[PDB]
Amino acid sequence: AKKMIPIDDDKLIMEFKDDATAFDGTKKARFKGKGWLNAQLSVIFFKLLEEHGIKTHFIGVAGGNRLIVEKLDMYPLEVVVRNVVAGSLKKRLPLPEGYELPEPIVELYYKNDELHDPMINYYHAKVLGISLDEIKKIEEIALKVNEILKDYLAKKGIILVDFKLEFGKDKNGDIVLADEISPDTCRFWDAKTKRSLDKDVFRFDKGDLIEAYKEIYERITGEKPEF
Amino acid sequence: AKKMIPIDDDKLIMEFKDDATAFDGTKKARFKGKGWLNAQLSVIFFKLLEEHGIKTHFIGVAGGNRLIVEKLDMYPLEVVVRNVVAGSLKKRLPLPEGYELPEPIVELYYKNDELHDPMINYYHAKVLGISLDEIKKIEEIALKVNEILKDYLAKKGIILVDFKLEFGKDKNGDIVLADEISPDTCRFWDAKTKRSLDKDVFRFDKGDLIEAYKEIYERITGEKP
Ligand SMILES: Nc1ncnc2c1ncn2[C@@H]1O[C@H](COP(=O)(O)OP(=O)(O)O)[C@@H](O)[C@H]1O
Ligand SMILES: Nc1ncnc2c1ncn2[C@@H]1O[C@H](COP(=O)(O)O)[C@@H](O)[C@H]1O
Ligand SMILES: Nc1ncnc2c1ncn2[C@@H]1O[C@H](COP(=O)(O)O)[C@@H](O)[C@H]1O
Ligand SMILES: Nc1ncnc2c1ncn2[C@@H]1O[C@H](COP(=O)(O)O)[C@@H](O)[C@H]1O
Repeated sequence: AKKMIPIDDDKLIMEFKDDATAFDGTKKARFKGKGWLNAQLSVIFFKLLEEHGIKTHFIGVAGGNRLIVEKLDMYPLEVVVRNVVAGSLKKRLPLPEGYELPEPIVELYYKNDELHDPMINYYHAKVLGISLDEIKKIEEIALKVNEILKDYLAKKGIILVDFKLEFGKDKNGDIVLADEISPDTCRFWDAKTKRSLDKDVFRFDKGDLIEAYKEIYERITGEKPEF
Repeated sequence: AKKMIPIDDDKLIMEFKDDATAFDGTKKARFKGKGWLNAQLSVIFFKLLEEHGIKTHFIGVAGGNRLIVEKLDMYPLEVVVRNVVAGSLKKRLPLPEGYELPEPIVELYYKNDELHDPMINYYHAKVLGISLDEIKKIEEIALKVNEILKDYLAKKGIILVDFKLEFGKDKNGDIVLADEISPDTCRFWDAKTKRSLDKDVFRFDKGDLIEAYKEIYERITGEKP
């Protein structure tokens, strides 16, 4: 759903596509305007985080669906933060869908398609060459990011249920937030109705995807989207 | 603005009054219903915090403006948490009123009327007989309390600008949140207009106090007082 176009040693173009994929590509569709929506939401979120002192890969915009981002040496991780029980957490804790967690939960996943992104702990992370000190910094940033996004969205009647982040190292060795932040990579629920406003609408045919993504955008910006 | 009526060794009654005082009692007024509103908001906040595992002195209600609280050995502190630049923080940081802080700020003040509650640090605290370990627990609780109150109020279009907390020790030596939590001890701004919905309305004659306090109550409860 993204194309990464290299510019040079320190920069690249992240291009968002209208393609939607789920269940290892066994389920596919195209949603006109999805890419535009995901790119724009990523811009909103990254700038918001930058305002709070979070270091992100975001440099600028190069078109409706194209972002310019700094090239990073990526950690082979998906860093998942969870505020409300949903998806795979139901397989892990004896709690129902929708349960509000007393504190946010951080899960680490080894980014590996062949092993289907298995969950790992700090010991596994060391074997994969990630020091405990780096892990602690990563989780700390992820939790800060969580609070900013959660609070921002909560004021707009949107529950940040959970989300995945990715991180990399820049030239100076600092840990930098990367990839995307969109309804493709977050679970967003309406505060009142608890309906999904994210990729789960596609994954489980719970409704109209472009409709859901437009809803997020309009609530955040105060404006209907024009792709 | 409160009367503390002792019951026995472990309990007391905190009575909220309609009296309002500012600038060392050089400015005084009475606001019909203020005490009731402060007592009720204190109940709402303490119960909210108790729900999240915060230990508080709140036991129960003994009338519209009377709370039953557990008696504590008080720390001689005001513990102030700040999310948004206002009041005395403007004298300390080169930042305008309304500036949103990247992270919450915790300030300690020594509770002493004659010295007009001066700001202190961890070294001064130790002299006043408060260990660094206690201080760290205090600030940790204060930051937890901040996050719950801020998030709760934000969903209701209210900015938690800053607020004062007080703490004491119970019989078992645990650190327990005490005093009150009300528009007398917090700065609350309307999210859209940024107008004060707290004691600043009285302090600086920015409007109608009872109006501002009723507004807070109605937004929280969904009911007119
Ligand atoms: N649970 C408690 N146990 C003992 N003292 C308390 C408790 N809660 C509050 N206090 C103290 O009771 C007093 C009530 O506040 P207030 O009437 O405004 O007094 P003051 O104006 O001197 O701060 C304060 O001195 C406060 O520190
Ligand atoms: N490979 C991935 N791509 C995009 N988002 C993901 C990925 N893995 C997990 N997430 C997000 O992380 C959260 C938790 O997913 P799950 O573990 O399936 O419950 C959800 O918001 C997902 O959208
Ligand atoms: N700043 C970055 N530098 C280098 N690689 C990145 C950066 N941000 C994201 N990526 C990777 O680019 C790929 C694009 O995601 P996908 O659309 O799943 O192919 C993923 O492998 C990401 O880990
Ligand atoms: N002695 C006090 N009595 C009541 N509230 C206070 C006191 N000191 C500080 N506060 C509260 O803590 C915050 C910071 O106050 P200041 O340092 O006066 O700007 C404000 O919300 C005040 O209402």
